[PDB]
Amino acid sequence: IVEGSDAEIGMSPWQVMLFRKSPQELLCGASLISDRWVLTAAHCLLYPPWDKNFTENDLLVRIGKHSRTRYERNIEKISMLEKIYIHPRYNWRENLDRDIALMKLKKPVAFSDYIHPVCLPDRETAASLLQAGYKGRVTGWGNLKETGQPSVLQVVNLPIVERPVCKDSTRIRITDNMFCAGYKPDEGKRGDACEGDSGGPFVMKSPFNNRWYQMGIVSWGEGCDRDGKYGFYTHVFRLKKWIQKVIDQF
Amino acid sequence: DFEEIPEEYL
Amino acid sequence: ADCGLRPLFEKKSLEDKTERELLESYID
Ligand SMILES: N=C(N)c1ccc(CNC(=O)[C@@H]2CCCN2C(=O)CNC2CCCC2)cc1
Ligand SMILES: *[C@@H]1O[C@H](CO)[C@@H](O)[C@H](O)[C@H]1NC(C)=O
Ligand code: NA
Ligand code: NA
Repeated sequence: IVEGSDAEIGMSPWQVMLFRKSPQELLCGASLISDRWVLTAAHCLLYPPWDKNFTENDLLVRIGKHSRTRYERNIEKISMLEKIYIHPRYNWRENLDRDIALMKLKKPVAFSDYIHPVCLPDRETAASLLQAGYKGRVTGWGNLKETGQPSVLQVVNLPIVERPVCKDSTRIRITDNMFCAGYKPDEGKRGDACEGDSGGPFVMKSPFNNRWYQMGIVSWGEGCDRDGKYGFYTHVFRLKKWIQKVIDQF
Repeated sequence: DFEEIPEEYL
Repeated sequence: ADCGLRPLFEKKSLEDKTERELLESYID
């Protein structure tokens, strides 16, 4: 996260660290959506252009974390992957359309003060909150700037941006399964996600039931916190049918 | 730099 | 169904330092 702040203890209890076994390194962010299911971006596991193709045994998910590097004894839980499920129509060839993946845990993770699942929106949650100008929250252990690493989980609140401004910011072909967020140059304020933040969640707090919903997933952008550029996020509601399908049948 | 995690996590 | 309710915040009626900024952006 660029131009964000240190999160508070337990401010993002759904926050998941995708961790690489050997060499031990951060792979990506992710979110906890039940005691057995974790959500992230498909590119965190599959990205042929870079020779990225991880399977279950290549990694661990680390939940309840706050500090990036430390092993948070008696706080985090480290879970093993039983199975990875990547969106069949995920488009890594052109524009990362449908950048989303599900990961099933081998055993259930126990909830606690620091570990809790976020909600997924339904049609009305989406429609009532996916509005230009409404701010969401993005959290992550990624790069502090485009071109070091933070000691603790970082957070930034960013306004959702109108579709045409999103399109007019980039040469890339934008789909219905994405949205962009970030301040305009003229708004003065700053902030974006960056490398290492990938797969983490974009959440919003509904003013109706006061619950946090994950509306987006960190997926891509041109540089980080670049003037006139915006972060692009996977539209989680637009792909809800697929999340239910996978949950339903496995 | 990442701190070693317990062995049972492999 | 218990989702989106954080133990150290919503469960105890405490707010975090920047959530009100989200709320003020939700003007509908
Ligand atoms: N400005 C940010 N919010 C931001 C920047 C970078 C990332 C990390 N995401 C990545 O770098 C992704 C994964 C592989 C392709 N990639 C790239 O962003 C490559 N440029 C993409 C290719 C598809 C359309 C545009 C995530 C977020
Ligand atoms: C990804 O890796 C798996 C095995 O690691 C392989 O079966 C698959 O063909 C690779 N590439 C694609 C696009 O899935
Ligand atoms: Na364009
Ligand atoms: Na920008």
